[PDB]
Amino acid sequence: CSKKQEEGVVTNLYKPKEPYVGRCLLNTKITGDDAPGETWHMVFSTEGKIPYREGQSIGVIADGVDKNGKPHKVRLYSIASSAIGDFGDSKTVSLCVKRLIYTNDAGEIVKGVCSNFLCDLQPGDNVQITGPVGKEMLMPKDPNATIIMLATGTGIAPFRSFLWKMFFEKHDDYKFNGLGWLFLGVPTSSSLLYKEEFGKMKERAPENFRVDYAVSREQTNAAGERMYIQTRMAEYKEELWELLKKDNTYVYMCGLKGMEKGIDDIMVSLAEKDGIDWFDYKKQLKRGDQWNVEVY
Amino acid sequence: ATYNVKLITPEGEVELQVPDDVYILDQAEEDGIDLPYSCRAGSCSSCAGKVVSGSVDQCDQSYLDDGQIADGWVLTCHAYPTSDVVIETHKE
Ligand SMILES: Cc1cc2nc3c(=O)[nH]c(=O)nc-3n(C[C@H](O)[C@H](O)[C@H](O)COP(=O)(O)OP(=O)(O)OC[C@H]3O[C@@H](n4cnc5c(N)ncnc54)[C@H](O)[C@@H]3O)c2cc1C
Ligand code: FES
Repeated sequence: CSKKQEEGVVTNLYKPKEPYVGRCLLNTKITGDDAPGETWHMVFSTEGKIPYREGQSIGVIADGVDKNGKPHKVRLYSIASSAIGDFGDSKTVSLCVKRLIYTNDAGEIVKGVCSNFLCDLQPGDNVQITGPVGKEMLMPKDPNATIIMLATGTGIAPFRSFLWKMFFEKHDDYKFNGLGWLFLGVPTSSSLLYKEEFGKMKERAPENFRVDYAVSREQTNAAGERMYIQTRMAEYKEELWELLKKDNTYVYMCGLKGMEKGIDDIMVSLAEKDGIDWFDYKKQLKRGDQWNVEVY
Repeated sequence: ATYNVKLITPEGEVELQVPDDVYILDQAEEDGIDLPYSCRAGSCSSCAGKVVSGSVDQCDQSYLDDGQIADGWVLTCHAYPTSDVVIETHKE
């Protein structure tokens, strides 16, 4: 019996063999001009033909062909908007896309194929979309849940999704009355994502929502340690650990893989303080839908 | 992980070992026991049983109200065991 949403969830209405063709409605850079790398927020039309749910992804199939003449493989992007969507009419889907550009060992500049196609979209352009995809990051059934959201970079996306539904929307069948606790880790302030929206959420539910930023290149603690997501977490170390002992606490983790390890190590020494092996406790939390990871 | 569910049918009394994540009907089916069922979706009466002792997780079924749930009505197609359980089957 899932402790996560299941009623009204659909997957794979569309597959790479025959994508849905939507339209770019808007596409906006949301990071500052001095960030290490651009992140863009973009909204596509779906004529309501893709009724996704908070937590899910869609695939994009970028135009053109690879080096061997085959069409490009789907790349997945976590849905950044709530089920009803940025326009609130249930006919749009939004993404939060990091433009991948990197220099390889040979000295060449390489452009990530789907991320640059997405980030290049003009309003009016056609996008080939598939999905919805995934059950793993669905929201808890429990409306009074403690939802702890651990994000790095574009891993804010499904949580932007959760939090829109929890705090910006009225729904007859869902009134969130738990604690939403968001941690978001980026390397610079200009890398921060949706700060203003979370600001608004903190304002209207101060008792139900918390947000903590961890900006590794601009923040330290007084021990001189850089503020990665795990080092921000360390400051609420026992509070979080208490919360984890509860029936109604669900942890979700989204973003770059390798965010994972730093967090485990904080948990490891929390666990040992109790005689407990963290990994036993973890896999056991997973079995109760309480530690949900989607990193990439 | 696994519980003993005793199934009291109009033909007597059977014992099953049901995993905590397999629906009771489904185990029943696996072990050759014929229980009535129709929607198999937790929104009709067809597989109605009654819990005589023990407890079930009925995973947000649609048919039974709180009153009835409180009375010990179970939808045997949509119920997981949360303990050792004795159910009376065939109960429309
Ligand atoms: C479930 C899921 C959800 C996701 N959600 C999001 C999201 O919300 N936002 C988002 O921006 N992305 C997300 N991604 C990642 C996304 O799917 C793509 O993998 C990413 O955008 C890169 O795709 P690309 O086609 O632009 O790069 P590609 O053309 O596929 O090239 C990537 C390849 O280049 C090499 N490479 C990749 N990254 C680097 C690097 N940093 N440095 C050096 N070499 C590298 C690797 O070999 C890699 O396989 C998600 C992925 C998954 C699986
Ligand atoms: S068969 Fe209809 S609810 Fe079990």
